[PDB]
Amino acid sequence: SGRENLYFQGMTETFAFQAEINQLMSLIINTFYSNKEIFLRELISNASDACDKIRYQSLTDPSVLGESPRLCIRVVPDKENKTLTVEDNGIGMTKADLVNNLGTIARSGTKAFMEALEAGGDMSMIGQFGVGFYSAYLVADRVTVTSKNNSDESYVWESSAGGTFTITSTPESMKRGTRITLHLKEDQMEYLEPRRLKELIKKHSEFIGYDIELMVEK
Ligand SMILES: Nc1ncnc2c1ncn2[C@@H]1O[C@H](COP(=O)(O)OP(=O)(O)O)[C@@H](O)[C@H]1O
Ligand SMILES: [Mg+2]
Repeated sequence: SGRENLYFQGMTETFAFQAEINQLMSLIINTFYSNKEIFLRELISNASDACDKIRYQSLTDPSVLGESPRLCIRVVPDKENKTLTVEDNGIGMTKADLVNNLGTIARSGTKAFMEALEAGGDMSMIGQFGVGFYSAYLVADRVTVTSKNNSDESYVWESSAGGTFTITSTPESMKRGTRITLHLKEDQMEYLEPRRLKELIKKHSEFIGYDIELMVEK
């Protein structure tokens, strides 16, 4: 009468965020900040880290790469849907990884980061406080993370920073890796511009050891 029923189509589970993470998300989504572009660097850094994980695993067991051995990153603007997406074919996240690493496990630097912000600290230091992912809310009102790890099924994590996130699964599903889609806020449409993205990618990617392909629309 669940996943095994002939008529089953999918399931969505709702989770609350760890208290400080919720506080941080409310702070980020509502704050005024004049250098919001740093969100892109955080997305690319996470893609790179995920590619490193599978790359090193592949040195002992090449079979982990399956049919996608060429590790790379894609940046996908979508003017029609008002979304910016960052895709990788890195290690991917299991259902547990999504629930644990994206909202429920406490990050020791969460409190210190919010305290730093009030004291005149730099929002660009977000990554150094171990909460880089949440910078997406500087430019987006909704974030959708689709991920597939070799040891699990594909799942979709989603949140509009309202105190909860969802985890969605379907019987059929996404190759290994992660796709992070940001639904941009009304005044953040510049991150859909090819020129703005090309320069921003070049700005914080001389150190990234993977090809970063900017997908052109129209
Ligand atoms: N593209 C991705 N692929 C795999 N795991 C990811 C990805 N993006 C984020 N994560 C996970 O979310 C966690 C939190 O990301 P972040 O807030 O940037 O912290 P950090 O990179 O310092 O660990 C990461 O540690 C990782 O487990
Ligand atoms: Mg990171």
